[PDB]
Amino acid sequence: ISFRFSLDQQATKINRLNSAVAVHGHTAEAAEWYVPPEEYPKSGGVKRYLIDASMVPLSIMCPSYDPVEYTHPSVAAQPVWADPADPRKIKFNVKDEVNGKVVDRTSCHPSGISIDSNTGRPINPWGRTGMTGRGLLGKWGVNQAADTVVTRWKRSPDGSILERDGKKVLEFVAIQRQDNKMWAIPGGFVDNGEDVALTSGREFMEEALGMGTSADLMSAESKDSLAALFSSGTIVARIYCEDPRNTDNAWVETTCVNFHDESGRHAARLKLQGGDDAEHARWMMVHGGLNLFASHRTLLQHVTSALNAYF
Amino acid sequence: DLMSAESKDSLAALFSSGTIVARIYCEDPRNTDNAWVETTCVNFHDES
Amino acid sequence: ISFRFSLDQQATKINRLNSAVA
Amino acid sequence: SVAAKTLLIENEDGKGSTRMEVQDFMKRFHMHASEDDKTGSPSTAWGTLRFPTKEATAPYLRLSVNDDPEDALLFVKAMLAQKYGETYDRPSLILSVTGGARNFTLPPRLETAIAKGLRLAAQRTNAWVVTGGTNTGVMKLTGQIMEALSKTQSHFIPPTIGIATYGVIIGGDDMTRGEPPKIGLEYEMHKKDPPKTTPLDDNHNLFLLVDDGSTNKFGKEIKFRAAFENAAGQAFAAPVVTIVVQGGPGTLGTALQAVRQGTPIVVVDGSGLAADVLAYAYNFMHNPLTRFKSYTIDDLRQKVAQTFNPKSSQQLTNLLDSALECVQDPNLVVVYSLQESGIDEFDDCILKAIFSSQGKLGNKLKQAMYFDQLDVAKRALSEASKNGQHNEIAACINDNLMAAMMHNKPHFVELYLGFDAKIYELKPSEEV
Amino acid sequence: SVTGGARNFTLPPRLETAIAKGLRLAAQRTNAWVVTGGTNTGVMKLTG
Ligand SMILES: Nc1ncnc2c1ncn2[C@@H]1O[C@H](COP(=O)(O)O)[C@@H](O)[C@H]1O
Ligand SMILES: O=P(O)(O)OC[C@H]1O[C@@H](O)[C@H](O)[C@@H]1O
Ligand SMILES: [Mg+2]
Ligand SMILES: [Mg+2]
Repeated sequence: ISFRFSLDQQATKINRLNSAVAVHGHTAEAAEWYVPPEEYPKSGGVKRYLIDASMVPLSIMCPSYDPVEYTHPSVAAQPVWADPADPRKIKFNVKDEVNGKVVDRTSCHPSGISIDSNTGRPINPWGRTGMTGRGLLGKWGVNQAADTVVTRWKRSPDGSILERDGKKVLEFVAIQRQDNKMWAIPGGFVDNGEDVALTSGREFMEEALGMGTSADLMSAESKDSLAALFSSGTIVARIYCEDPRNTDNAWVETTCVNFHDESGRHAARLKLQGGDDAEHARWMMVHGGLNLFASHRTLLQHVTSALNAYF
Repeated sequence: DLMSAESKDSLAALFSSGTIVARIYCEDPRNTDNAWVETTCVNFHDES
Repeated sequence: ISFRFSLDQQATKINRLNSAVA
Repeated sequence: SVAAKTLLIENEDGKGSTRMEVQDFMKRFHMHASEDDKTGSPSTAWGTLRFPTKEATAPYLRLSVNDDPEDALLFVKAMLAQKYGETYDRPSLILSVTGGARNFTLPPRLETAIAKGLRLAAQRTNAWVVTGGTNTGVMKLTGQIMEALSKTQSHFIPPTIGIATYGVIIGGDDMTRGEPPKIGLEYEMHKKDPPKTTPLDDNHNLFLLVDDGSTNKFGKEIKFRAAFENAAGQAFAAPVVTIVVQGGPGTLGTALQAVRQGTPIVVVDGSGLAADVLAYAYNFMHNPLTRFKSYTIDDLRQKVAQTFNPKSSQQLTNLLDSALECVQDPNLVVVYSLQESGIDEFDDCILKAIFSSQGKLGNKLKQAMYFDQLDVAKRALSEASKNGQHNEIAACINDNLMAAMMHNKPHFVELYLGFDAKIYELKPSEEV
Repeated sequence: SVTGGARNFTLPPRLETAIAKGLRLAAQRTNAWVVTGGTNTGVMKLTG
């Protein structure tokens, strides 16, 4: 019977009309637009200026817009990964060198980043968030993040790939975040003078594997296996992130790198153990009803779209 | 009788993917020389 | 089972990044 | 008969029992006269209840929410120690039965399978069955299952502990009034108590009435019940297995709580409602068979909507998210279904839940010996042998051979003797 | 010719029974000369 189903789904795998308006009536949900939560995370109760979801884009005027300027004490203490407080000497939309180290500074938005004339701060092209200043983010403008989606096919003991809705089912490594206790894709901000290649791999070993300061040293063949796994990665998306720490002058934009294990040999040798800024790490099933941190569901949608997997 | 809140969502999901397959003249017996019926055909296919 | 495997491998058969340096 | 004056309370060392006066020991349990009261007064409501057409009496203790579950555990141990002597059969399994509060009818084949498996598991492991204790639904059903066990077996009868909120129980005033203990107190389930309407199940062997001073409020005993099962599990070095039959929206949260703390669950498929929701969700996420390939999140959402009927879409989303969160780890959920497993496979599901839990290899081999599953023990030994755990095999082989000799399992005796266990190297459990 | 591990090793009972039964049957039917290392450890001790 399993083959009878398999053969049945093997044959079913301007002229477009949407008639849903006849059932519901007048539509116009406009739920696509992202509005961050009112209480800023880890700020001690500091609240933004609320904005309905139909008032977010920059084309609309909105004269009653009075955002609050807030910068976190950790960012204001000036570490190595934080930009200077006066952004007039910072050049945006091109690769900029600060202390001889390269920073990307280019946004994936087609219009680009517009510079305010009064203060020199960048303006978020993806809409209003009811808050100026940098907040918890260290860099003015685009904070480049790299996410690592290490995937394998969900298999049963017998070795057959699990199949739901006529498509093969994926499985990804998910970490439980230290700050807000929501499951998420491993990843982190791109450091100064380094590229997405080093960052994706380094953050996955530090967070999902605990290879920074929370696990014993790997064997000489396991490192070769992990290197073999990490040698074939495809950039599936470069999107804006529906991150609650985003402001009007500092926003997170992610590059997503998918490491897919077709055979499943390299993925099975991983000893998952939460480290750094992660509590627990596990192999989790990919589906459309997942409740993950920020816009990681969109990232998983892009991974399954590229691999023709179930979502 | 009125449909449930999940059946309306199911019907809306069904009606969201339609393809116009043909726009043809209709061999309708009520047709005349000064008034004729022409049809647009919309197919809603349920794969699952 | 041989066919179950055979059907399983019959369906699996600029955007390139090498992260082995990490 | 003659009221007890002294009890053998087990020491904190776990090696002996001391004799002490009943009024001295029972002082540590408190009760609340009203909701406003917080400190409370010492409990005068403890003793035994006599139920019509039942020969034996069931002990009852009314205890506060702030009371130590170890003290309640000591009370249950003291009752068993009093009735059956110091060397009573310790439980190797704690069976928590949760599910539907309201009354429900199950199919006869399914009911027969659940009854047969639960009776076999309870009689082989001397298990402590913890339910809600009231005479409705899954608690009444579990009582009916253990009623035949109390008739067909002599000497030790496995306890059916009922942990219930005191504020909903008919006859609470009758139990409270008097001088404790109440030896053979008549319980009148048909007596018209005005504010309360939920009676106790007459087939439960022991009752813990958790009191907080409230009246006609449910769900106040859940945390204490979970704490008591965990305390019993640590004390007897025994796995805790939750069993889910039907159930409402709170049963989903209870199962969620159980899987977050590492406690395995056995979900009875085909019993309807939340059990069907949990069984679908697991089968959607994990089961490789063909009939489960058409399972979708949309049909699951439709199933949740038709059974639990939420008021809002967000409530439906939270219930669906919680249901998918419970079956995330495939080891901690075991689904028993009639059309897949079989009529005589419920005890096998209980044994798979036991093996999936956290415990030592020797204890798991002992549990496999109790259920008379030689193939499971062979596979466990082979897997342990392959994974470099040979030291633990040699460390537990003597005790496993001893246990096999005591419980009359000759095939297991042959199996343990074949893996280089010298017959003249046996050691006693105690010190002479 | 029996070759293999010099150091001592424990085999599963079914596998040991199968090797023992087959080797005894082959040796008794063919009047075979069994050549091993001759020491009281491992595969030599097992063959003995
Ligand atoms: N541009 C950046 N914005 C914010 N945090 C950054 C940035 N670059 C590096 N980091 C570090 O990355 C860590 C990860 O964020 P968190 O999960 O909040 O600990 C932060 O605590 C910072 O120490
Ligand atoms: O730097 P941490 O806080 O560890 O993670 C940054 C996350 O913020 C999200 O937008 C990105 O998807 C990225 O995964
Ligand atoms: Mg980081
Ligand atoms: Mg991170």
